[PDB]
Amino acid sequence: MKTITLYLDPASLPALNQLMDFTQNNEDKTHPRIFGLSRFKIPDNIITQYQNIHFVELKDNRPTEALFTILDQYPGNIELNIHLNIAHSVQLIRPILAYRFAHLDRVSIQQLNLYDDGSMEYVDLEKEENKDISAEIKQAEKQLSHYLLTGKIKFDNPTIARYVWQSAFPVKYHFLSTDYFEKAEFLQPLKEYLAENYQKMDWTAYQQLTPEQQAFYLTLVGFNDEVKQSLEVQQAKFIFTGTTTAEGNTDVREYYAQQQLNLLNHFTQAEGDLFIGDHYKIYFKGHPRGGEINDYILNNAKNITNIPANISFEVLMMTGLLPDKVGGVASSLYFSLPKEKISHIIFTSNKNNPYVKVMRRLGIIDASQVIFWDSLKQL
Ligand SMILES: Nc1ccn([C@@H]2O[C@H](COP(=O)(O)O)[C@@H](O)[C@H]2O)c(=O)n1
Repeated sequence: MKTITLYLDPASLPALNQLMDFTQNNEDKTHPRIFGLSRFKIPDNIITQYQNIHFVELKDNRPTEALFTILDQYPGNIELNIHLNIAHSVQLIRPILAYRFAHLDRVSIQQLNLYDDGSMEYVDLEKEENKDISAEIKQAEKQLSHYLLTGKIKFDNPTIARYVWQSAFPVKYHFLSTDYFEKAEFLQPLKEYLAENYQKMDWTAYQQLTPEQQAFYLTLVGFNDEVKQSLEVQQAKFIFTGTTTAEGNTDVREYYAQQQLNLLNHFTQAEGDLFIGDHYKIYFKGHPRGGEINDYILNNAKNITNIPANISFEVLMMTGLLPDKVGGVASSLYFSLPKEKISHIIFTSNKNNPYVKVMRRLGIIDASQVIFWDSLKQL
């Protein structure tokens, strides 16, 4: 029959990983592909090279009904190769299962490849610390069965349910942190349950690509020559990393912008609590979804080189263009950054802190008192 590959992610990290998958399998120009990556626009010059390449919008963390129109274009027997965001897996696959129900004779799920949204999955797991994990797993598999058979969603534990897909399909999990699963003792039952169905995100994949594929990849993630050259300068560098929010909208978005600018000053100003030194060239790597928050930094800071917000930080690691130091608000990017390059990681207020616990458990931060940006004086 025929295999159809779907790349779905409303966030950044899973999409970054999925674009690598696309690059590795980019030779086949006719393999049907459906892209549902909210934060990525595949360049037109690349699209034209492929046939049976489709695009679908995501709304409320699930592909829209426009997905059914695409699938109807393949009348034969089709096996779905689905790539998903782990945190949002249940909703992202919802429309796919609904379609399958109506075309049970020709539509089947071939396999699932799941990738971490980022720190979110770990913060969520951290909250399950006092649960009987072994029992939570059994209940989740049961409720997953109910979802697969009735199409209805009802999970007593939405978090653990994200990890019981193997009970229904061939699966492969790609974790931002395999250490968390080994260091969090309360999760031992889960680690054992997952058996050989997981691996850590492979950040060395880019280096294994051919010279042609690496350029294909760089084009997909937006890493142009101008940015590359700005990072090839000879001088110690410091990249300030931004964050974003979705809380209280406007008011909170403006609070975030102001606290982030103040944070930057604490790193770059001689009188700052986190002053890095004067020999560093300053760069700003804003959050992909920072929006007005990123603009606030550029409009109110000086002598700072902007690295387009849409360019995922990990790309610098892949290209071997990491700076000497990195500092900013807690982010998923710090999970794969070499410890020697960490300046300071600051946490946001606006409510024990689950995120703090996760990074401490992984040794990303030490036992010392954590810095929340609401405790930094206005410079
Ligand atoms: N300042 C930032 C913040 C996040 N990011 C990318 O977005 C992802 C998720 O980041 P957050 O955990 O900060 O939301 C990361 O894995 C990183 O790829 C970035 O490239 N630059």
